[PDB]
Amino acid sequence: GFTWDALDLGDRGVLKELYTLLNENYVEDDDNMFRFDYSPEFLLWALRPPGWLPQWHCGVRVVSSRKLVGFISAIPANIHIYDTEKKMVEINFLCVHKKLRSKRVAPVLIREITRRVHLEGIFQAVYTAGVVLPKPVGTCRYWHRSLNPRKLIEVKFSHLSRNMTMQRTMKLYRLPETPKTAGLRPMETKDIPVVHQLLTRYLKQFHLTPVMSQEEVEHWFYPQENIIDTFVVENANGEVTDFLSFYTLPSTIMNHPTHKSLKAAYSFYNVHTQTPLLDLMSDALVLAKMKGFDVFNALDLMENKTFLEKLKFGIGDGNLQYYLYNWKCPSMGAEKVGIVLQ
Repeated sequence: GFTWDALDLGDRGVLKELYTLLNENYVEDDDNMFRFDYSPEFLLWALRPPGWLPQWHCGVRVVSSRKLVGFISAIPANIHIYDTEKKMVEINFLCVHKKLRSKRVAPVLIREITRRVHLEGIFQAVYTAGVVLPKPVGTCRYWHRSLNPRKLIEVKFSHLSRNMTMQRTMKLYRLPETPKTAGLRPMETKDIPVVHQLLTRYLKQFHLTPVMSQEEVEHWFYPQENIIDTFVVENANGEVTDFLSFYTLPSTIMNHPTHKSLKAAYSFYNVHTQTPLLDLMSDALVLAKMKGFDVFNALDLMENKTFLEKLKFGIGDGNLQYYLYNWKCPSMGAEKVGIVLQ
């Protein structure tokens, strides 16, 4: 029969077949043809934060042996909803093999990690999903800004309006070869606590935010070449600053001429002191582009809805929604959502 359990993370041989799963499984595509291709390392950046536990990377193999067919993460967090900071967890990566003809899988594959967590007291859960669910807390929507238009037009991810030449479109979505912000410089190792304290007071204005430690803001922020970026803005002789961050997350491709995948550039967080971030967000586009990216995808967060539309952002394939498992409380607009849980 089946009432299985497992584990997965760290080891090369394992981890690989693991992303193999999500590679051609964890989909959220539509008419077109493409799902989130997951990087070997990236996973570790997300699946291994400070305080993670082995029994939360559940696995599932076919009655046989050499057959992984299911997964689900659950990285430890410390949400902030009501007038309180409830230590909760962020559940993610819930997949099920493709050809699997069993609907009595996830319904157990789900309640399993629920028990596994309810053992450390973390009875509260946090996550988002490319689907609908009864009691939602939020409902954001993705945007863009082609850093390689002729490509999207070439494939089928994006297209030119009515009579828009495959040339003017470019001119429009053009970009300078050098930032228009003086001080923009990659975050050093010693810039960690400066990104912790600077982000804890800032983020400290949203109804739902991920409180982090000097080590956490040290994990989802310190630069890594093919995972996540973060350029701080040091001042003159001092240190005072603001900064931007965008975790790479390329999506697999499909039927195309001879084009490569799709180097994605989703946005993580962005904290400008007082100075308007309408440029802190633009530079990002100049970075993601100068770094060889095809698009900068930014969701909602208060101050996002601002610079968004007043900048080359529009198309919205769909919309991501936020939820809370065992907590009851009122809802808010995108302007209040802080947690950028992938």
